[PDB]
Amino acid sequence: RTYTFDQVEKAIEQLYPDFTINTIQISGKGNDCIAYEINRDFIFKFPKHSRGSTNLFNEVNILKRIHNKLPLPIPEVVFTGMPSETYQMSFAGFTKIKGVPLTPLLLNNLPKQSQNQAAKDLARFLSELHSINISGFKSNLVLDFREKINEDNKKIKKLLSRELKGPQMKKVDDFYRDILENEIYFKYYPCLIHNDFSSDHILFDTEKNTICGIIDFGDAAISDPDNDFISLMEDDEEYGMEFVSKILNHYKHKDIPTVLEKYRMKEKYWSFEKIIYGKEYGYMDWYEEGLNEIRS
Ligand SMILES: CN[C@@H]1[C@@H](O)[C@@H](O[C@@H]2[C@@H](O)[C@H](O[C@H]3O[C@H]([C@@H](C)O)[C@@H](O)[C@H](O)[C@H]3N)[C@@H](N)C[C@H]2N)OC[C@]1(C)O
Repeated sequence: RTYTFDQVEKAIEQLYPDFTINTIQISGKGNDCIAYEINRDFIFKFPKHSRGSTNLFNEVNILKRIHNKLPLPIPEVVFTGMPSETYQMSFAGFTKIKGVPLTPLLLNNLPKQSQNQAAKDLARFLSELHSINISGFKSNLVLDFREKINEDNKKIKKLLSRELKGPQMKKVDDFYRDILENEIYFKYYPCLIHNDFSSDHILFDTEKNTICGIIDFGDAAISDPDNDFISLMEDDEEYGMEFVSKILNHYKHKDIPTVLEKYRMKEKYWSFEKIIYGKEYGYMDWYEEGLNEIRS
């Protein structure tokens, strides 16, 4: 699915006739949504497909709830679409947040003082977010990790039966068995997490040299809080392990060794996710890649 500018303008003007669009342009494009910037004050997201539509819904449902409870700015919901055909939510419109993504490059050009400060600021955020009371959220927001794995294991065998020989397939089973036999990946206290906590979603003020917002809650869910630290650890694309080590100290984490153990798993696991996401997105280059990494 893709949208023209006209199409988009119709969608909004329709449910919101007493709201005129002056400037519209594309702020960016994701795997689930295209993001349009309207009047320079708003980000409107349009889903590119049914699953994206569902994430959008959650992002909306979630931001409403945690609106005005966190240390840093997050987006505010202002405009909502309608369910329709296969899409649960047509589109949505959030307030724009001034800022630049705090890319790892940027991060290391800041003086050590502003670096140590951002560490402390993120820790505070993650800390608050993970404290929010989960008793009100409906069950479907609880991501059960053990189910996800089992579900994945099955999708894989379908998709790989006609790609792999007995002795190759037995290595995947071995791998999944080892994950599922390990209690550490599952025995956590669930809480609300961002679940895509990367640099691309951390906004930064070039004047003040301080973090000035957080932004994509499309994947947010009730899950293992360690996931919000792991997403920052990959060395090439995200911040260091060394930087994330500081966040953890201000967050006063009790089991850092466990978190690293989870990272190593997720990193290996990502191979399999490329295959799954690759087939349904479908990026065939994701699918070819994962198939080669697996063979190890
Ligand atoms: C719902 N969509 C999400 C989507 O947001 C995205 O998340 C990325 C994630 O892929 C990246 O992380 C992943 O992808 C990168 C790859 C793109 O270079 C790999 O280097 C890395 O090992 C892997 N963990 C991470 N660096 C940023 C997140 N925002 O990819 C995963 C996803 C589940 O499809």
